[PDB]
Amino acid sequence: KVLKIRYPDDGEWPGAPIDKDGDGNPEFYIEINLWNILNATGFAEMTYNLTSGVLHYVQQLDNIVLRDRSNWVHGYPEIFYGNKPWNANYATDGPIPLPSKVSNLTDFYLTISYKLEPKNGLPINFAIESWLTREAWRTTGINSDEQEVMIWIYYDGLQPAGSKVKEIVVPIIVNGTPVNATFEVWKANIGWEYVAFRIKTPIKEGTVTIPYGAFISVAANISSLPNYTELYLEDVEIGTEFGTPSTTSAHLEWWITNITLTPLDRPLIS
Ligand SMILES: [Ca+2]
Ligand SMILES: [Ca+2]
Repeated sequence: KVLKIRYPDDGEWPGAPIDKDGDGNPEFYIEINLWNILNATGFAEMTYNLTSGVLHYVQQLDNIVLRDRSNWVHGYPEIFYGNKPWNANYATDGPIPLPSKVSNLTDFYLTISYKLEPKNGLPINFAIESWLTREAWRTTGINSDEQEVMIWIYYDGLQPAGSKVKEIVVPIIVNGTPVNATFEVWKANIGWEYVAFRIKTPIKEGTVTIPYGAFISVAANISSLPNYTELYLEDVEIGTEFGTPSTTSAHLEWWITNITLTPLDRPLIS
């Protein structure tokens, strides 16, 4: 048994739950999410092997035209845990109770094993993203007084939105080795507040572990938003943004072979 979703054959917005114990509460949810592609030729397909646990993405898209060039990237094919606030999809069968208020959450490690193969110079990142919203069970998008936080652990040729704030150093684990890694902190106004942490030494494949609160505490600390502790950390999404307006061909393959969220006995926001 292999779960398969495919653009364009399954429609504009292919996606599916991953629900191992068939309890109607998925452990994860996957989406091809070509959200700024207006038209393209070719296909993108994601499969999830229900026995090996391997998620594999193959994308061969050409003649790409974007919905809105100012939104810059083409899409973000991804797997996520929690409530994704832009639609009715969710996955909450896991150890971290997302969505919950930031002020109520425990810290946790996020560990991902993956391997990226962008082709032909394609601008891409591998980025973890969370939305922070005033409503826990939002399904209709994001307002100007809410936040998006991204953590980029790989990039080539893509830059985050907005402007550079500072650099921080965060203890992470890369392929089993503790490393004090430097991230650039970027902050933008793009319809809501955006904060991205772009690592300075990108990791194209392997197993990387981050302490999630190191990043959410900085995003809180630098926010312009009012009543930040009212916000719900909705989800943790993991995927690859790819393309810029210079890109008309985007061929990419990747694999994610494990995602683990590990609770810690300390608050999320330090
Ligand atoms: Ca389930
Ligand atoms: Ca949702």
